[PDB]
Amino acid sequence: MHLNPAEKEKLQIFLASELALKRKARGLKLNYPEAVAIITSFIMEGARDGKTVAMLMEEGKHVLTRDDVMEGVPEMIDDIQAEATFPDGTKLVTVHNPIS
Amino acid sequence: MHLNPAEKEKLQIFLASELALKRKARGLKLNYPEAVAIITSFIMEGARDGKTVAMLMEEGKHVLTRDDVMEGVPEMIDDIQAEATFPDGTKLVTVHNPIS
Amino acid sequence: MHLNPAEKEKLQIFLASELALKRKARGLKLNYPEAVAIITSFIMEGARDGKTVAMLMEEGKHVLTRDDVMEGVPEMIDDIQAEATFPDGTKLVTVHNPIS
Amino acid sequence: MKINRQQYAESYGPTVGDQVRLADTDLWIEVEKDYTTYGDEANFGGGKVLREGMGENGTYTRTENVLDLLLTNALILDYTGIYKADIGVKDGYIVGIGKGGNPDIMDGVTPNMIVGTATEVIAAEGKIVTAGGIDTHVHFINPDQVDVALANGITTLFGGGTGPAEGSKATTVTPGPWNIEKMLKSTEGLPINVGILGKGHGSSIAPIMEQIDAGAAGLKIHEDWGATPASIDRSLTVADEADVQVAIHSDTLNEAGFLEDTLRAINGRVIHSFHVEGAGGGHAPDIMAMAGHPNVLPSSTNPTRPFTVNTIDEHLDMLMVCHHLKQNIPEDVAFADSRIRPETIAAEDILHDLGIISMMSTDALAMGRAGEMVLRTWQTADKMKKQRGPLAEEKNGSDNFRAKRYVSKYTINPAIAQGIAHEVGSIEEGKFADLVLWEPKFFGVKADRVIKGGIIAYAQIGDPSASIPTPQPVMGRRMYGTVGDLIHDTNITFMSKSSIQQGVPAKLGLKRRIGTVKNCRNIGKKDMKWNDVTTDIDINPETYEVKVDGEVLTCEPVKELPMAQRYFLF
Amino acid sequence: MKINRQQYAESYGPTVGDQVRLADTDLWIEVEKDYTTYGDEANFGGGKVLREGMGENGTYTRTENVLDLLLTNALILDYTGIYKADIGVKDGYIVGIGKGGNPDIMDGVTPNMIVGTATEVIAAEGKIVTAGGIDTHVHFINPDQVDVALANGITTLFGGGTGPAEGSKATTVTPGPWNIEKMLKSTEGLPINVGILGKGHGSSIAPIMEQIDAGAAGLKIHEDWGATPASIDRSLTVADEADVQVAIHSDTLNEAGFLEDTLRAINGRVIHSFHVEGAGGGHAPDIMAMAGHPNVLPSSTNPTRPFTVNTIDEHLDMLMVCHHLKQNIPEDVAFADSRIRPETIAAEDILHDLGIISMMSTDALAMGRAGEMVLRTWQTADKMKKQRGPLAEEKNGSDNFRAKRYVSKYTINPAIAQGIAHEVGSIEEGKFADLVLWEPKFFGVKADRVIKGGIIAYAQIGDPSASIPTPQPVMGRRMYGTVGDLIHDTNITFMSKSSIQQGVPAKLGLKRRIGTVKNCRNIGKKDMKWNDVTTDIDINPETYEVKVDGEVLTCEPVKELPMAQRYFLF
Amino acid sequence: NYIVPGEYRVAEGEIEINAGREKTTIRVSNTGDRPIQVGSHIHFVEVNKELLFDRAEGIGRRLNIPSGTAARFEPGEEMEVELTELGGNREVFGISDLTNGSVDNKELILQRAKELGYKGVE
Ligand code: NI
Ligand code: NI
Ligand code: NI
Ligand code: NI
Ligand SMILES: [O-]
Ligand SMILES: [O-]
Repeated sequence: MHLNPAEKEKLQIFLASELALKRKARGLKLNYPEAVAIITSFIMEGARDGKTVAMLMEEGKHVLTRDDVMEGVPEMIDDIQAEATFPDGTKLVTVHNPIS
Repeated sequence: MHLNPAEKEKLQIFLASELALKRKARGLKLNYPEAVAIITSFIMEGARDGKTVAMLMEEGKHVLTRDDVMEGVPEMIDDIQAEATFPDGTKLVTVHNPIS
Repeated sequence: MHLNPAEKEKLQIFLASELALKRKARGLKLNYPEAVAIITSFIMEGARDGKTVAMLMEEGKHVLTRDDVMEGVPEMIDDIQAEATFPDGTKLVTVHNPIS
Repeated sequence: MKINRQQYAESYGPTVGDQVRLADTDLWIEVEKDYTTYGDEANFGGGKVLREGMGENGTYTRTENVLDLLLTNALILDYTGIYKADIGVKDGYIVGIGKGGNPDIMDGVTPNMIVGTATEVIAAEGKIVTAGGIDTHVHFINPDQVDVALANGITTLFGGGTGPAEGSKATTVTPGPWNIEKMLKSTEGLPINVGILGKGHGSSIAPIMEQIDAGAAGLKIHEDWGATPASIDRSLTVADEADVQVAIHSDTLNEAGFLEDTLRAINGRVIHSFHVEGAGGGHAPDIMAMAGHPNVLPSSTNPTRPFTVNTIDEHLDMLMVCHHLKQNIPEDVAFADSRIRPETIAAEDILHDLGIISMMSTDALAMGRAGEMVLRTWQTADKMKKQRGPLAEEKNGSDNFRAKRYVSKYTINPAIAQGIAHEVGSIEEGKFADLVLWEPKFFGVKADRVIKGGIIAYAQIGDPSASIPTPQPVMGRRMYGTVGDLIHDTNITFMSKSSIQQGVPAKLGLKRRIGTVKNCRNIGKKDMKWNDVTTDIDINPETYEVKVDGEVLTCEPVKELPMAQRYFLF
Repeated sequence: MKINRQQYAESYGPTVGDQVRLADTDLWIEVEKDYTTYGDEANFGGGKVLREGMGENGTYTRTENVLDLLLTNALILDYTGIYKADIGVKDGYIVGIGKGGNPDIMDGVTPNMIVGTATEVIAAEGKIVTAGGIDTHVHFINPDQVDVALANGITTLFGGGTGPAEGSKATTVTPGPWNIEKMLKSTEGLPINVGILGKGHGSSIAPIMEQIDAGAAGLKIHEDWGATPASIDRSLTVADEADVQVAIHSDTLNEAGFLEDTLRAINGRVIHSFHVEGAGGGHAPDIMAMAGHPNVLPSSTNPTRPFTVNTIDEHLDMLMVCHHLKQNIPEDVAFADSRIRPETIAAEDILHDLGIISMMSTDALAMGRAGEMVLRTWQTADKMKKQRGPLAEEKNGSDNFRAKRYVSKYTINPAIAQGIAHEVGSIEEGKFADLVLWEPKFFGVKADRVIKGGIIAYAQIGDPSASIPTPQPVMGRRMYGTVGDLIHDTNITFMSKSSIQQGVPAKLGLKRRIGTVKNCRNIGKKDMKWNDVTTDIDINPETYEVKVDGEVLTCEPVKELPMAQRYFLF
Repeated sequence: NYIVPGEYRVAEGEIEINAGREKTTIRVSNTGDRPIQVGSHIHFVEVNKELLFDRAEGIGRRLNIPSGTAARFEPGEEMEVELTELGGNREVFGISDLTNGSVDNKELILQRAKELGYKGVE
């Protein structure tokens, strides 16, 4: 596979996101690390899909809403940042105030 | 996400449990680490659900039965222990003789 | 669970394979590490199922075809090797030119 | 007052006549004797015996017959016996095997096994305790290989390599003075005992000998460097002068000679014959005949151990891919067919059972598995019991004779072969405290605790954030013996007498314990514990049939093994 | 007997006139010459050439023209040429490039490239071998950054920082004697070569100079510490006395001066201009005009490399979030718009292609990617070939001219700029054996093996529990060169002449090889290999249009790159 | 324009090995009952005693085959091989200890070969 250090670490994000999505599917309000994991994995999978940085800056604001998360979680998350390999190489995505 | 060392390690348990549940779904009798992973992940997800320690001490005895596991596995597992964050903080769950 | 070093590492392969299979399910042509992960996990799960080394040498050539992967990926993968615990202990599987 | 035997065994571990199943095998070991005094057993905890004025002596300073560590109630499995005892450690060495506690109030206390203020306690009740494994066929290719070896109870790695260089990927060789110096320095960070083999190749003495003076502990002759009559001869001349062992992987191709030519070059001198069955290398097809000779110390590597239904398919393909051989080139197919032989692999199982092959080893990362030497030893003993029956020598329905024959293959015999059995390889007074605790349900599969120089180096232990050490996930982890400067005191670098006399450790700044290699040149097959059989082995050049005492040695491959899918996640 | 060219290349790697594709790019390199003697190629394995009495000499001791290591059949890609040779290493240095083996029986053996008893072998047939990358813009923020750099073939890190302190998160600065001493000690555990930059700020000489005497290898001038005429002047006065390089990130804000004021403070003295395009920092909007001057050694950082459709959206947002700027404050938006300019980023691609920007660097963890300097160099060369065509200087349809121009940007040019090219930066006899092996399919993406001081430090290798090293999972792993005391011999700490003369290594107990920084003050743009062009660069203050020789430099951003989604899991 | 990452585009032509060296064809027989495989660079007179050939014709020579390849002799197999000349100093040390110096000492090489029972000393 020839995994580099970043590829190994970022598998962890996907896994945390899968864990969080199972918790959301059985009716739990998500916590801080759960919410961050879901939005982060969403950005990385969007880059893999070939979306633009601009598309993911918009979409990342609509992945989870206030009523998906515990009290205070929206205000704890000022922004989520992820780097992924786009068709044109690694780019940084910052999603501002992802949960309104 | 701000993962601490325990959060990083315990992702491994969830992953092993997902692996074991796929093996059980395609008709395999589970082995020792498979059985331990499934019951452990069940306890941690139960704490996340807001169950009590007493509820998980009871439920953990009914997750897998003799006919789910290979010969000798029930007698290899004297007890399974897991710590998780309950609504009232970290607690230890011990499930005694989980597979009769 | 009593995980040894190899058991811990090989959980990573299963995880990468799950990631790759989700990417394939939403219509992406797979890349080099994705393709290697899927075929590797297939071999390890086949050993767990109790298949023979000879059966997995044959099957591993039919898991992914040319039209599942990006241009050049078939020619980048000369062979995929995996060790797993068969009913008769650890064995090495080599799949030659898995994607024609 | 009397205690029934079930409750006694549950509290203190088994006693005389009790039997224990080894993992999920058919093999039973029986307690032969017990050093305890019934009612004065040592144990540690709340209201237990090892307390001040009671089983712990409160009078004596550490120097006064007090232990640094007592392992209580151990079931020892060793070439010397299968028996119940306390094990006392001091200054990193085994100083007493017997009964520990306080002579103030207890009967039968071994006089140098006082539990005092200075004494740590490990509870071994219900554990099997063995010597650490001695692996003498290690390729140093990937440092991640060390934890793999510790997890299966290996405590000494002998071999060679500089990491994933082609020379090291093929051969157990650290070549020349500079690569040897570099790997002695690397060894300062490896939490396991180590000895390094130089290149056993040359036609002049000086290029070979300068490796021994640089700090090599032995030599490896390998066909990939030219296993010629000259290289064999010069290596054994160096070894006889330097008192180190020579390992050989002979000329598979028979290019400069057949087996009888290699034996003539050896000329009755002592040599360690690696992977003697020959799948791992050697004169095609008859190399295994080496194991009959009195001057040969013969080892197997582990992937042929034992003979299974997947063995041949796996080996034939592995050999073809590793040698870049083509299925459509008839010379390549003929070579593979001459090297991978069900006839010699089947006979190798039986030669182990008969005590004609004396040793096991891994061939870690070159054609063998770093963490499966102990594992496959017991799988082999189990298969032989199923196919050949209890050996004639057995009594009480126990497998004690077979268990001592097999434990010797990866503990004391490799240590004797290498010239290091004064330090390691058995649970005896005066030897380094390299000890492995096993839960019987995991015996030979996953070590509970590995002690190196009297400090735990490696353990199966749980969540470091938990209230107690057992909650999930329980996995193999490096312990305090591996951390900081303690890695220096808990591990031995084995070196030649000449490199030690010439001050190589001081020149390189080595802080590890330095072990001396010695007494390797006037041993033979007769010195292999429980595995001392010499015999004429005949290998038919047409059919590859192996005969000993006019009888064909053959057995069937098995479809299933114990110590396999019950235990492993992959 | 004759071998067809396809089979020859498959067995021994390519020979004269053969071409190889670099990863999945359009770039082809062609073998210019070959040092071999056809039929006497060196190779290692069963029945192969490097065997005792054959291609391995069995006579000579290590001192007698014998190698510690031979890399066989390497395709070298270096500023000095693209050619086929064996590479001989001894005492951690490259001692011979030519033909290795045994003069007993082989023609054309380079006299100091004897394969003997002391020689390890690495097979480089079918590999591309380059010098280790020299990254001169490193923020020491997160120690996990070292493996990231090794995985993409970087072997030297020059920069500054104390970990994730704000000063270090913004600037390549280890400030003052105490922080420098602490980070020299930290460096003892980093498996990569290192040189540390002090703070290039002050109005008195002594506060700056005491950093050089403490063991700094250079200085960094950064606007966040005040890139004022005084700080520039004092730093260059210190550098001219101490013979170390000065890097500059100029006054973006034009607060104390415009570019012409910074150049007047520099006063014709040698300086390394970091991220010269200016997105990473510098006089808005015209900093890139620095790259035209004869006393400027100009580097790019990697996130602008090359110009892609996501570049501007990514940079504008990154700049706003990292500076806590608000989208609704017009001064903040004006600042961002003045700094992130498609006009200068597009021209930066072309200035690289023309040899006007001499160097690449990362800006690791401050505004750049630790593991993408090599990656983005080749993506840039590939984009320029697609948009501008083969350069005029090319022949045979090969991209050799472009490949030597681009490999120079991350190997020899940074080494020359820093005063360390006597030790590192190229595959030449007499230089430190920092070598990177690449499979051509992974060239510039993932290194196969990284050699540091003649021992493998880092490798893509598989399961440590397996019979062989290739089974999954194959991932980047630290090798024996990083373990124990060997980390000291395989890596260099670069330091000022004055700190070395004053005994700083002994005072701090540094065990690493100590490299001397020298010959940094009487070089210029003319000393940059293949990248020596001086010219008047005009940047229009209204439109940000870049002109060279009266011609607007512009190109389109690309939607896709090679060396991207075919290779990476995320 | 299909991209195979890292692919070769080899030039036209063929590579002549051991160019300008004398070639010699000889018949060689494996008189033993086990296979013998001989590498490209072993001094040919020093191969396995049970290979029968004119030992004098192996002196100062090796197989004219690609570097790193080998010739295989099954038990009882007789076949022709082509030899080329050793180069460099034309000295051989070690291997079977038949030469230990110049390959020009044919008389001494053959006397050692005959005493030790290398077949084919005429
Ligand atoms: Ni071998
Ligand atoms: Ni080996
Ligand atoms: Ni900057
Ligand atoms: Ni910077
Ligand atoms: O081996
Ligand atoms: O920067």
